[PDB]
Amino acid sequence: INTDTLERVTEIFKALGDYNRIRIMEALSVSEASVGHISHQLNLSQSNVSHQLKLLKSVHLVKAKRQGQSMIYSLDDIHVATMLKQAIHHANHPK
Amino acid sequence: INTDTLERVTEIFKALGDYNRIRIMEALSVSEASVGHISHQLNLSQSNVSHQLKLLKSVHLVKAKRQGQSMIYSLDDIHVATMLKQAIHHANHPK
Ligand SMILES: [Cl-]
Ligand SMILES: [Cl-]
Ligand SMILES: [Cl-]
Ligand SMILES: [Cl-]
Ligand SMILES: [Zn+2]
Ligand SMILES: [Zn+2]
Repeated sequence: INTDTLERVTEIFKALGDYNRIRIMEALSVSEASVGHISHQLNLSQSNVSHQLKLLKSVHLVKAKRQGQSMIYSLDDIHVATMLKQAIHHANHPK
Repeated sequence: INTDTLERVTEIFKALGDYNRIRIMEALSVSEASVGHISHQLNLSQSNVSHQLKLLKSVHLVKAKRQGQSMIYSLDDIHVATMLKQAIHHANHPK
């Protein structure tokens, strides 16, 4: 399949090969949330979390939507949710 | 969720952040196959393909099964298949 495609896939997985980015993604899989709420959940700086989310948004793994007086991040779409959830499933069984 | 877990997840995604490993995985998503058959499909050395498959087997993304006089590699299980297919889906639509 296409080279522009299999390159976008590698930048997606590349982006996911980082422990705190995975922690951010897995939190978002529970609930969309603001940068402040995420940094509180994970005990990371708002500066650090914001930087990571823009990296993730760069490869279309997260998106950001104004809601009221907050900027709310979410997993981009159902593909991202399913991909992450299957990965965690696989990491948690034997063989 | 657990640190042994979210570390196994990062090594999975880490392992997938490589163009030829993705090409190998995507070929296997079409059909299980021997090292020779893969290296022919992809025009890569058998030495290179074998090295990559042992890396992938290390993080339980592929498995290897004797069948007749051949050693056949496959995607480990349905979780891996779904994860890869969702990633490629996501890479191929807009927004
Ligand atoms: Cl939500
Ligand atoms: Cl922005
Ligand atoms: Cl098959
Ligand atoms: Cl072996
Ligand atoms: Zn599995
Ligand atoms: Zn998608």
